[PDB]
Amino acid sequence: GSHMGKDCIMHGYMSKMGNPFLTQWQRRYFYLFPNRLEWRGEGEAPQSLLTMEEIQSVEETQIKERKCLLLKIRGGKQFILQCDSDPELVQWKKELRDAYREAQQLVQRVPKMKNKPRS
Repeated sequence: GSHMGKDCIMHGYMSKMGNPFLTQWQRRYFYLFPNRLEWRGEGEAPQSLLTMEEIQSVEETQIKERKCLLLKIRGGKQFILQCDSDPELVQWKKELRDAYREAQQLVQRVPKMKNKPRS
């Protein structure tokens, strides 16, 4: 109620993409918001605006010691998180996890066509 919020939580360079064909990753600039999230960089596109109310579960993978991060969407899509920074992604996740979590717990009380005018 107009007291304290959190706009841009974490921003910077974040590589994410590929899944079925993990041969070459791509570094792109993203922005983890309190609900939204911008994804831009090289190439081009008509739009690149997303939120944080879909992801199914965020986690990181390892390989003998360390691999890369992961970002599975509950929509049916998947993404491979990767960065040169250990914390970066780390922090991204922390803020990300919640981003996806909150969105959930926030979209938890979702009536599947009922309304129920009291009873």
